[PDB]
Amino acid sequence: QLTEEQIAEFKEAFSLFDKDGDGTITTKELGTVMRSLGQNPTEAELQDMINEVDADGNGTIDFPEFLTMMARKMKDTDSEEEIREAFRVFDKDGNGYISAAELRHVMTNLGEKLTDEEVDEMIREADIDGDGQVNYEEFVQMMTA
Amino acid sequence: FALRYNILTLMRMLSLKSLKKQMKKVKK
Ligand SMILES: [Ca+2]
Ligand SMILES: [Ca+2]
Ligand SMILES: [Ca+2]
Ligand SMILES: [Ca+2]
Ligand SMILES: [Ca+2]
Repeated sequence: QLTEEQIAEFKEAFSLFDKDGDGTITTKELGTVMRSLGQNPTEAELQDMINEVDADGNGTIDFPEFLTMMARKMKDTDSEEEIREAFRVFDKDGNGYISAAELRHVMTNLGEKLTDEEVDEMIREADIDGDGQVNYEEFVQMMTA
Repeated sequence: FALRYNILTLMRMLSLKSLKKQMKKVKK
């Protein structure tokens, strides 16, 4: 089972893809997201992607299909070792503190064009000792339920 | 940024999986 907070976060995530609010992600909407992240999938490629997570074969991703796909992806970052690997990706200079510049670098390389302000907000939410950066223990806390 | 990260890496892996398919075809 997922936290009710995790399910709530996944709902907001789902809303970013389901731009029309119809309860489904279409090739058009997934295309729009992929293009915002700097990819150019063809209509064929977009249908291939939906197809593998489309349990009822209706050609769109509903929230239950999305949540199944996301819960499965979360297994890539659930072990001590996978969380350490993810920490090393973020902490580019190896000094044990994920800075705003580092978090923006990771997110930009993944295609997400964030504002300084969005980056500062994600740090603020993770930054428990309030030093303006995210350390390993903060990172583990933010990566587990 | 936990969920944001797994979504963005999932978007990237949807893309690598589709590239890997066409690559499988080139190789075979
Ligand atoms: Ca929709
Ligand atoms: Ca479906
Ligand atoms: Ca795992
Ligand atoms: Ca650092
Ligand atoms: Ca901190």
